[PDB]
Amino acid sequence: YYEPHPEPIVVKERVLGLSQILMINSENIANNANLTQEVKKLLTEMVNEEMQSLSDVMIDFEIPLGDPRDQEQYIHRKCYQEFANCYLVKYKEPKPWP
Amino acid sequence: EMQSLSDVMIDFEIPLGDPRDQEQYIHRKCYQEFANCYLVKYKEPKPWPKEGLIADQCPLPGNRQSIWDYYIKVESIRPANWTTKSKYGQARLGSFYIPSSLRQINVSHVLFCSDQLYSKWYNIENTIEQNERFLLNKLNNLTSGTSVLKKRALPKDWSSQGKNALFREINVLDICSKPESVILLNTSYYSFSLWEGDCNFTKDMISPYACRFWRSKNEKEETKCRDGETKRCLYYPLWDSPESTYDFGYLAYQKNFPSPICIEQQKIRDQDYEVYSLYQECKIASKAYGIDTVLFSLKNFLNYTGTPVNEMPNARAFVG
Amino acid sequence: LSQISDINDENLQQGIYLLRDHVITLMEATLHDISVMEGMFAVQHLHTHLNHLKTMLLERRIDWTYMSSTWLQQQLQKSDDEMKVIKRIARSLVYYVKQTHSSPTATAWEIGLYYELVIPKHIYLNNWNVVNIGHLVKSAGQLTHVTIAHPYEIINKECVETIYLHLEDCTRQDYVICDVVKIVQPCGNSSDTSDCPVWAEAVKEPFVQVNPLKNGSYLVLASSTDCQIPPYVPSIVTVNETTSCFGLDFKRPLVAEERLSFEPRLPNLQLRLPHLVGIIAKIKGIKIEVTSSGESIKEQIERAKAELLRLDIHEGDTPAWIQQLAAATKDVWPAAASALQGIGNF
Amino acid sequence: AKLRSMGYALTGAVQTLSQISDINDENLQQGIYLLRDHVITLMEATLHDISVMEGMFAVQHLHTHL
Ligand SMILES: *[C@@H]1O[C@H](CO)[C@@H](O[C@@H]2O[C@H](CO)[C@@H](O[C@@H]3O[C@H](CO[C@H]4O[C@H](CO[C@H]5O[C@H](CO)[C@@H](O)[C@H](O)[C@@H]5O)[C@@H](O)[C@H](O[C@H]5O[C@H](CO)[C@@H](O)[C@H](O)[C@@H]5O[C@H]5O[C@H](CO)[C@@H](O)[C@H](O)[C@@H]5O)[C@@H]4O)[C@@H](O)[C@H](O[C@H]4O[C@H](CO)[C@@H](O)[C@H](O)[C@@H]4O)[C@@H]3O)[C@H](O)[C@H]2NC(C)=O)[C@H](O)[C@H]1NC(C)=O
Ligand SMILES: *[C@@H]1O[C@H](CO)[C@@H](O[C@@H]2O[C@H](CO)[C@@H](O[C@@H]3O[C@H](CO[C@H]4O[C@H](CO)[C@@H](O)[C@H](O)[C@@H]4O)[C@@H](O)[C@H](O[C@H]4O[C@H](CO)[C@@H](O)[C@H](O)[C@@H]4O[C@@H]4O[C@H](CO)[C@@H](O)[C@H](O)[C@H]4NC(C)=O)[C@@H]3O)[C@H](O)[C@H]2NC(C)=O)[C@H](O)[C@H]1NC(C)=O
Ligand SMILES: *[C@@H]1O[C@H](CO)[C@@H](O[C@@H]2O[C@H](CO)[C@@H](O[C@@H]3O[C@H](CO[C@H]4O[C@H](CO)[C@@H](O)[C@H](O[C@H]5O[C@H](CO)[C@@H](O)[C@H](O)[C@@H]5O)[C@@H]4O)[C@@H](O)[C@H](O[C@H]4O[C@H](CO)[C@@H](O)[C@H](O)[C@@H]4O)[C@@H]3O)[C@H](O)[C@H]2NC(C)=O)[C@H](O)[C@H]1NC(C)=O
Ligand SMILES: *[C@@H]1O[C@H](CO)[C@@H](O[C@@H]2O[C@H](CO)[C@@H](O[C@@H]3O[C@H](CO[C@H]4O[C@H](CO)[C@@H](O)[C@H](O)[C@@H]4O)[C@@H](O)[C@H](O)[C@@H]3O)[C@H](O)[C@H]2NC(C)=O)[C@H](O)[C@H]1NC(C)=O
Ligand SMILES: *[C@@H]1O[C@H](CO)[C@@H](O[C@@H]2O[C@H](CO)[C@@H](O[C@@H]3O[C@H](CO)[C@@H](O)[C@H](O)[C@@H]3O)[C@H](O)[C@H]2NC(C)=O)[C@H](O)[C@H]1NC(C)=O
Ligand SMILES: *[C@@H]1O[C@H](CO)[C@@H](O[C@@H]2O[C@H](CO)[C@@H](O[C@@H]3O[C@H](CO)[C@@H](O)[C@H](O)[C@@H]3O)[C@H](O)[C@H]2NC(C)=O)[C@H](O)[C@H]1NC(C)=O
Ligand SMILES: *[C@@H]1O[C@H](CO)[C@@H](O[C@@H]2O[C@H](CO)[C@@H](O)[C@H](O)[C@H]2NC(C)=O)[C@H](O)[C@H]1NC(C)=O
Ligand SMILES: *[C@@H]1O[C@H](CO)[C@@H](O)[C@H](O)[C@H]1NC(C)=O
Ligand SMILES: *[C@@H]1O[C@H](CO)[C@@H](O)[C@H](O)[C@H]1NC(C)=O
Repeated sequence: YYEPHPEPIVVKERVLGLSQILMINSENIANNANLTQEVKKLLTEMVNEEMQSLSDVMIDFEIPLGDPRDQEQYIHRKCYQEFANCYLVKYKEPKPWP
Repeated sequence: EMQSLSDVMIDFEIPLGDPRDQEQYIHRKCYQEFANCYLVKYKEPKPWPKEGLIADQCPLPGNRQSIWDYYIKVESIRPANWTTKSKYGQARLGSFYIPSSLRQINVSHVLFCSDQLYSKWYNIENTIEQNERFLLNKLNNLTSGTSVLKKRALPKDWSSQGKNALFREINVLDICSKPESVILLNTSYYSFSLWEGDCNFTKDMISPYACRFWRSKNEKEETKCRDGETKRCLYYPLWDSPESTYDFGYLAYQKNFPSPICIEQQKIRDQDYEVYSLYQECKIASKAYGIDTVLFSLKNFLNYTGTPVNEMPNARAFVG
Repeated sequence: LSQISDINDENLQQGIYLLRDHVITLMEATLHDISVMEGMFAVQHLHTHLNHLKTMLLERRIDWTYMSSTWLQQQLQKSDDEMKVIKRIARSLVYYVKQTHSSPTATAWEIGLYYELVIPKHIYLNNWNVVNIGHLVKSAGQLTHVTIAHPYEIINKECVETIYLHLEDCTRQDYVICDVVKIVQPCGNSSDTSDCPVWAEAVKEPFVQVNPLKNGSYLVLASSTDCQIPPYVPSIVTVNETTSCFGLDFKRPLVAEERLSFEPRLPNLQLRLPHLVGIIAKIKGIKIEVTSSGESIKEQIERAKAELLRLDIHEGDTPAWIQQLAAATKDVWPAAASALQGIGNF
Repeated sequence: AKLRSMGYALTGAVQTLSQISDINDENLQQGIYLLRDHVITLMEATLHDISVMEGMFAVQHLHTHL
């Protein structure tokens, strides 16, 4: 005799493994939203609250790929997120507003 | 949110009948699409007669008003030999100009979709599920097998036999909030003027603001330049500028102070309108041809002009 | 692998293959909506997003906000409906969380996420669970329950063809996932069917088993008759009016509406058992294998013969032995049985 | 390829009721009984709170619900 089995059945071919790195930075978010120094403090409290809670229940695991610090895409996107619109200007010689 | 849910769930057959065959599915789909959508038919085609509109009841810019879209501003700087007659025809600079798109000679019907002309039965204080039942009953009570409303439903302006069962009557301040509504549906143009000259009212003939006309007439219209008759030249207007005051006519209308108000009627359209209900046509046609067809058919009729009326803002959703 | 596309290579095996280079993602870039919002409205929209990411990761799920669908589908080269199954069964691991900067007005964090995507070979939707019922046999005095050992656990039927599946190494990530699925044939006594083993086991008399089915019928297996139901062979029973059978109430079922069926129809099968199956099952005191579906008369007999011959006559239970010989002889030679039974009671 | 499961529609019969109240009938058995007609629901009607809110405050309240 028989009874229904409503759940699907999947036959495995293989498994693909991926590593994604997520980078968060409040200053980039505060600039686009035209925030004030009072609300910047709220943004900062709010983001730490959520991130810390996640940090507090997850132990570390070794993953057998190379160090991100050696990869171009990691170097290019970290320099951008920190120093994209930062410049240094040098006067021909020092002269102040008169 | 909806797409994310769609992206992890495969389909499953459930062994009941098709919703498309069930009354409650047909009635709640027609409602959610066409509840407050109506079609009005003129006795014969007749457009709004003038291109200039005197309407002092509305407060000028100096909350935002909808009629400010049609407000001619008085500018101090103009080009050389510039006249209103060149640009805004016979309109009085500092009042309102009605475009030729809202004054078409061949327009026979007006199609609108808004809940802002219902008589006192409708209240936003009440519950959605009440306000549904209330409308759903009224539309059943005011109809008989077709989608044509009974003359009782209309206001006394649009029909001799109207008793405001469904619709209220358009008032004097409605022009400020809902311009197109008035310009397309009013049977007669009524003026409201505190301009020195109208109805032969002379400054002597009067038998902070007090007894005074808002805008007095100057000698003539002129410009003057300094060897640069092209871009920047001073302009001298034919009337005064209301920028300083800007509340005069609005405060006058509400009667905070006495003033020489002028009002003149001009008949546009015959009081014999006919009004169809697109919610009642959806229910009736879906019993014969099935909802999938009727829905698609009536959704195209809302896009007859090229802009769909149901996606316009609620107060401005009136089309000829 | 050097590219996600390389996972579809035909001469790969069943294992874990890692993409060689990390995927680097800035949230500012991902969340467009916030970019155009202002003040606290921007702040509250981000809060909702960060609180949802946290909720997914606690359940070991993937939040597909931070990865393009078009990109993944283009690379994997799958259909719209395959992608839905792939995204439902994927699982996440958080392998580090690091605060990179901390001012009173500014912060920055990094998160390491590791994903494992099962790539399907085949998906099976219309499935049934097997339930072995068996058959009772009364042999040389002993009541015995007999069962076939089927080489499948699931029957599948998508359209018209029925298929018999044997699963191995299975888990549950919402759906059932198996490493090994072998397609088999049902049991029979022929070259084109399976040659399955048959188990026997001794049971206590009287035996009664009644299972109420969901559609409103009853499944019955019983050593004795009631309400006209034959004994020893099982059957699916239905009644037109409520009545008491085997000391419980068999109710009339509620009228149903007929829909398109997907019920399997197994092939029929005759099965010859050894003459003394009841004595073989009794002297083991456990469930024991007695034949195969497709065994010869000669092999079947030369199987408990030596065992059975060595249950010989003894000085200490001659009467109890003689009574077994009679019960064994009754169907073969009824005249001899009646004699032996007499010399027993003397 | 276009998947669609018959996992809840496999047996080729169905027992239906005309009212939820009918489930408590004493001479029913242990099985699955479906209510015959679908329940039709508009969210606008269900969520009262949003109706009286304005601007982005209305939008953010719906987001939380969805
Ligand atoms: C609760 O749920 C349970 C299920 O869990 C319900 O019980 C089930 O109820 C069903 C009714 O809906 C029963 O189905 C019916 O079975 C009848 C008997 O079938 C057998 O006999 C057939 C005839 O045999 C004689 O005559 C032929 C010549 O015509 C000779 O060759 C023979 O020698 C006999 O003399 C025979 O055709 C059947 O054979 C098929 O099944 C067996 C296995 O059981 C296979 O070995 C065969 O190969 C064959 O299957 C294949 O081929 C057939 C076509 O030939 C295909 O249909 C199959 O898919 C497969 O490929 C059996 O030996 C049928 O008479 C009866 O037929 C009705 O319906 C058909 C249309 O489908 C009409 O054409 C007929 O006119 C007739 O109306 C029907 O199929 C189930 O048996 C029963 N299940 C169980 C396990 O008991 C229960 O009712 C539910 N209760 C409630 C309250 O809802
Ligand atoms: C679109 O269509 C709508 C109609 O659905 C229309 O709204 C109506 O607008 C008119 C005109 O403003 C309103 O009528 C006026 O009401 C005035 C106030 O009414 C009170 O006072 C009267 C008594 O005076 C009472 O009976 C009444 O119960 C109220 O208490 C009223 O003063 C107006 O009456 C004057 O104007 C008419 C013009 O035809 C005239 O016939 C009268 O004799 C009267 O005298 C005139 O006074 C004016 C100055 O005030 C002067 O210029 C003129 O020379 C006088 N004429 C004479 C002969 O001496 C008038 O009745 C009406 O209430 C509105 N209806 C509703 C339902 O609100 C919109 O205005 C239209 N919109 C557009 C943009 O076209
Ligand atoms: C699976 O299916 C098989 C095949 O059907 C079943 O085994 C057979 O069972 C039947 C019924 O019990 C037996 O029938 C009898 O056959 C003999 C004649 O057998 C001789 O000739 C055969 C010709 O084909 C040959 O196959 C036989 O070979 C076997 O036996 C020899 C000797 O032991 C051995 O050396 C071989 O290796 C083979 O094993 C053999 O030479 C016949 O005399 C019987 O007649 C009686 O019955 C008929 C009909 O009622 C009646 O008219 C007569 O008067 C008489 O009473 C009978 O027909 C058949 O011998 C079996 N075959 C085999 C190969 O064993 C098996 O039971 C099924 N298994 C299960 C688990 O269900
Ligand atoms: C036990 O098995 C019986 C079969 O031997 C079942 O009897 C059948 O039950 C069905 C129930 O749907 C009956 O169908 C009804 O038919 C009558 C009219 O009868 C005539 O038309 C039918 C086809 O509709 C035809 O088969 C008959 O020969 C007649 O010509 C309708 O009024 C009903 O609405 C319904 O359609 C079958 O008639 C009936 N068949 C037989 C051979 O008696 C019985 O239900 C089963 N009992 C239990 C307890 O399950
Ligand atoms: C954060 O604040 C900045 C600074 O005000 C905002 O940028 C400004 O955005 C407005 C509206 O888009 C721009 O005004 C419009 O500009 C166009 C192009 O010149 C013009 O056609 C319109 O008539 C109107 O003037 C404005 O240009 C722009 N800022 C400046 C200084 O020019 C930004 O939108 C804010 N970010 C938010 C709300 O997320
Ligand atoms: C969306 O906008 C509309 C249009 O402004 C809002 O409707 C308005 O609501 C206010 C407050 O409830 C009403 O003002 C009050 O009306 C009562 C009754 O006449 C009166 O007793 C009070 O003194 C006050 O005037 C107002 O009547 C009503 N609109 C109009 C044109 O009359 C609506 O509340 C807004 N929806 C929201 C915030 O969800
Ligand atoms: C409403 O009607 C207009 C005018 O017919 C439609 O405008 C067309 O839209 C399609 C979109 O694929 C374009 O390819 C055409 O070029 C458009 N034509 C013009 C003249 O603009 C519009 O799509 C309709 N909208 C709806 C919602 O039905
Ligand atoms: C309006 O209708 C008239 C009469 O049918 C026709 O001559 C004219 O072309 C139409 N269009 C305009 C813009 O007048
Ligand atoms: C006075 O008003 C009447 C209204 O009929 C008008 O005909 C006449 O031209 C006006 N006269 C002057 C001098 O404004």
